[PDB]
Amino acid sequence: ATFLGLSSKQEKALVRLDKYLNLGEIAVSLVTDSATSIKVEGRQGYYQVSYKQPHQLYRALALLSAALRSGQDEVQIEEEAAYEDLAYMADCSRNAVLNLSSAKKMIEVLALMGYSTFELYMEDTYEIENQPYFGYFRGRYTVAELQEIEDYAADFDMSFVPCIQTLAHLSAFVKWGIKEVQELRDVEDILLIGEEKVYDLIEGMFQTMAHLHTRKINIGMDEAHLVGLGRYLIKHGFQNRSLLMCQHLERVLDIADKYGFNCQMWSDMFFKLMSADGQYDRDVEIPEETRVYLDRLKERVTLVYWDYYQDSEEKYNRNFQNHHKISQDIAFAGGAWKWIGFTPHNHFSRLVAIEANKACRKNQVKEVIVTGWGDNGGETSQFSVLPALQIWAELAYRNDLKKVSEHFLVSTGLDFDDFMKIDLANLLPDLPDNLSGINPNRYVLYQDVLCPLLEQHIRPEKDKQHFASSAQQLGEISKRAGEYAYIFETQAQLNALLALKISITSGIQKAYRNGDKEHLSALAEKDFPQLYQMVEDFSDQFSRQWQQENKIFGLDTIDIRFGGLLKRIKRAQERLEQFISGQIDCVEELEQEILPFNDFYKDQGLTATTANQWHLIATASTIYTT
Amino acid sequence: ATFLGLSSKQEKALVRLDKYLNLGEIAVSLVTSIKVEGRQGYYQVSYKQPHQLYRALALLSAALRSGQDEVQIEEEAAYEDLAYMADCSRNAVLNLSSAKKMIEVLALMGYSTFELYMEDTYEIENQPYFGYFRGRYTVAELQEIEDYAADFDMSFVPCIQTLAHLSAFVKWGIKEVQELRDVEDILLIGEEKVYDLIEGMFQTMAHLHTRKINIGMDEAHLVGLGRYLIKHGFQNRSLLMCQHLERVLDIADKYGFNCQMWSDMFVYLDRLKERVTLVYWDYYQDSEEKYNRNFQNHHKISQDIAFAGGAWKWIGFTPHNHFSRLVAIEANKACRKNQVKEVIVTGWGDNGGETSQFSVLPALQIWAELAYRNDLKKVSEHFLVSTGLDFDDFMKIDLANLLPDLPDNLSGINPNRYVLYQDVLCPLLEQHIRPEKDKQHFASSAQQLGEISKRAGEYAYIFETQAQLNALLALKISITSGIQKAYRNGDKEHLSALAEKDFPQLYQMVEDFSDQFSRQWQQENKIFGLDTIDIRFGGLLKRIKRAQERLEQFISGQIDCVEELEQEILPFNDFYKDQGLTATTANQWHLIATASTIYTT
Repeated sequence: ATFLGLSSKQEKALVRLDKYLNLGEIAVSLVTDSATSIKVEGRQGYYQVSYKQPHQLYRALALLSAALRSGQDEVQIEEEAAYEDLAYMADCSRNAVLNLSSAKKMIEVLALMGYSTFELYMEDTYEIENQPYFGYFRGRYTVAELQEIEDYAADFDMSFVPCIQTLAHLSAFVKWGIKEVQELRDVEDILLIGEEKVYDLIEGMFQTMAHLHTRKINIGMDEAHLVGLGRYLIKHGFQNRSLLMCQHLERVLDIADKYGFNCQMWSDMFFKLMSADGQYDRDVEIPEETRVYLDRLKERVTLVYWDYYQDSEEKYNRNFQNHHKISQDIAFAGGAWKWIGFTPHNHFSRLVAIEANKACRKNQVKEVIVTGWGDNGGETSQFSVLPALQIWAELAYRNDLKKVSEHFLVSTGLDFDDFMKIDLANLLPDLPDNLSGINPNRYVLYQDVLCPLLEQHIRPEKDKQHFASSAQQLGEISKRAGEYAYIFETQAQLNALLALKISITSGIQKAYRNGDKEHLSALAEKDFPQLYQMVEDFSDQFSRQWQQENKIFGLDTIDIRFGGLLKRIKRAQERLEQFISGQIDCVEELEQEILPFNDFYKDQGLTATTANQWHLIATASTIYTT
Repeated sequence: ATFLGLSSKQEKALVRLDKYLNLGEIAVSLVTSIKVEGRQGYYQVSYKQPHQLYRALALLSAALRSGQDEVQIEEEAAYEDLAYMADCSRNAVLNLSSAKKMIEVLALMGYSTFELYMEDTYEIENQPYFGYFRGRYTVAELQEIEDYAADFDMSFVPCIQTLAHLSAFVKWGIKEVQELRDVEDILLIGEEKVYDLIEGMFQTMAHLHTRKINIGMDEAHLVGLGRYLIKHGFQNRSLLMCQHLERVLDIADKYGFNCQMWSDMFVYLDRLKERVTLVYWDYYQDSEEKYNRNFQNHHKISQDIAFAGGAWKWIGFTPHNHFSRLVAIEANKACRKNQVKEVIVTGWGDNGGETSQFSVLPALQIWAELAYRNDLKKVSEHFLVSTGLDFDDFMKIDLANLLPDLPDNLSGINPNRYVLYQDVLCPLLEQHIRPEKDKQHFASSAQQLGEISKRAGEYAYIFETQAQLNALLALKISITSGIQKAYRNGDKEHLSALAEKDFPQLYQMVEDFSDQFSRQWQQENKIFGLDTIDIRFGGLLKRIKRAQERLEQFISGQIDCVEELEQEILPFNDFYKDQGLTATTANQWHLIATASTIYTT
């Protein structure tokens, strides 16, 4: 293609995106018109493109590419985005730290989808002068690495916004038994409000980020549940904790002002500290003294309402109404579900996005942040939720999903419906589709064999057959997934592994109860070696995926988890062999009645459940406690 | 031997103890706490308390084995009750066979009382999640253990928890469990369903004969600050403790129990103190005067104060009888000076129960000698009766903690555990390891323990575990420190040699150690809880493999650097920085093994 009206900056960006766009022998004219977010119009080899915000050039060009690729000659496209800013936030604090090559790839894809902003969530995973323990052995980013990521986003006229922590969610830092670290603590994962050494630390954080061009930052402050109740209480006695939050907020904003920064924060603590049962989804009455303090501070910070779960527009609406009693400046954070094990939930992400979009439009939201959390070890691929990201982009620009396939093809090179099958290890038959967090991908994998804590939540025949069928389907998809084949290979192997693991685990329970030693012997001699090899092979494929996407640091926890499971499979074989041979008269583990693991979904009546903490899936014994 | 003046119960006990006592062709007649007097194959023995018959016979046995014919021994014991408490809540639940063996040994040393510490490890009617998959004791099992103690006229005292230290119960995501919670590991004071649970605890224990019990109540640091705070506002937490204690004491009275409690969380108190014995617990102080100051403070509020000392077996795989001796000598002085009636020697198992249940027999003999004689002059002679082997040999079980040049008065220094579990590529404890000095010590210790194991009879298995552990630590230091050095000087040839020769050897030694440990565990404990140690060992194995793979990719030119090895290694902690020490204390597996997140969300 040839172009009129490009800058040298835009030429350079187009060279990098040519591999996605492949525009052919056409002529494209960029015009100045800023009437709508995007316009594309033409026929017979001549097309005119215009954009409102500079970054919007790259979605406009993706739309042209997609129309032409679909076989259209006449093109007439006009879009008006509902949101001034649309961001993706990757988690870099849950053990997986995105490597530079992968950040750059993500940035390119986001540019084509239409996102204005790339964000990284960093609790302790950046360097601070004279803080050697902050990020120690975690793969913390150097200033030079943050600048390289920022600058690459800036080449596409995209913003960069660090998401850090200035109160809680600092467990990886506060664990160090060094007096200069321990003096910074209140309780659990929370820093000590009012301690000058804590404000020294926080100013260090801003000194690091001041080396960037960006002056927009998310300062955190979510989920500080016991704030004011630890060393704070021992030093100062019991205080008004809503006021305490405001005091700390104002200290942090004054530091931010010194370095020229404008701030956003997670909103949940205001609601939790002022509601009678301590919950977020609550209409709260605010004490006048707190009212007055907040009213002053809401001029100087943007509150972010985060919600990844509700299935209806009105449920979001109630929360926006609650928030608007405090401030007009409310941003929204939705969820691209990739924090429930090894397998994402793009389907569920789609369901809630449709409803959250409706609410955000009804409540005049200017900014939406799509979050990509990695809870409890970062086990899901960094690229697992591309479909959910295209979904939010389509909702933001068109208010519908009618073109999601057409456009996705340009962003990834593969079919949207194929890619959605990445979810299969969570899509059990008959599950009601409005229930969140149902993650058998993870808990079927990590549960023990001798003492299977999740067994009452498994339908042995029904679920096994689903996993086996899903393995088949993913094997064929990976053949046509191109640069993404590796992530589909990972899911194909996981599904095959889960099928065999159910077959063996459930077979043992049945055979032991019936006294069928012949069956137990068949399992021990043939099926156990097969399961063990399939686990080792899965560990190898997963390490492949991890090292493609992430820094090496953090892989160590997954090695511990997989190594433990392997040693437990060997134990199960050994115990059964001793029972079959008569060396022991019973297997006490197999004589225990298995109970429901939890009752979270008892009253929705279903068999599967949510279980998302490895150390609680893997054993009923103590493991981290004294 | 021939016995006169014994009850049928006592005759059955002598029959069971002949294998320890070996009294041979003599007559013993039952006529101060203990007296033995006779000569020429006839001896008279007497006791104050029935259980003291068994120590008296041990004293006679030792006198005879030393070559005496005429024997004249008198002892006056300083303490009315002397107890040993084994931990059954840290993953290792003592099995019935081992409980019986331990009771026999305790009887011969002079202990009046056997105790088991059970947070969630017993059954309660209609509480299916309480001890679920933990190896909880049935009522029948507890009755059998108590009964075996009663055969030697020893008491049984369960040590339970009625406030905190219930982490393994409260983790269950079930409405009927979660509604019992305040915060962290603490039950909700003031909740009727919590008092329903506590009454269930007493209904179980009332199936026993004993009516003495330790109700716990230690280390509830955030009590009143969780769900309690939301429901009630901010209250006087001293007063909350009193309120909870009164409810528990009322339940105990209904079933006829007398209570003890740990004293650490401490008009109201003054009426409650009449109804409960306070236990001052201290495992650490190196001078009599430090204990005395604490007794004095305790005497401000009550004169009914028991003392709990420590037999150090909660710092990994290897105990510290040497340190236990140093502190027992001083504690004994203070307990006598302060007129204490009851001493409990505690045998905790912090963070997984990795140390043998029989690891601290020397510490237990030491406390018995101090209680009966006020000195250690006969420790070896009496220990030989109790165990069949030499006291100085058994004390070498400590070796994986006795690094050269360590000051003897500093507690918890546990390189047995943290040299084992630290990573190879990312060795978090490396700055606390002296690579030649410590390595030589571990190698020498493995050889010493190999020889001792050959003459340890029925305890050989526990010395074999320690011999393998010490040998493993020597090699692991050689490789781990060798990798740091060779990566630094760019010596790929040396990295090749380690990868091809030393790494396979290290992996085999860990597998073999896991096998030996498992034999030990199954001899002593129920099967439940071994799973956590399989998880820890398996994780180490997988990290040894990763280290070999990463080095091989560097040696073969596949990767240009190994980022792990480029990180400056910092001190792990500063606990003993003021003492100028290189070694330290590190007693949490999950913090030793990785700098990554592993239990947090």
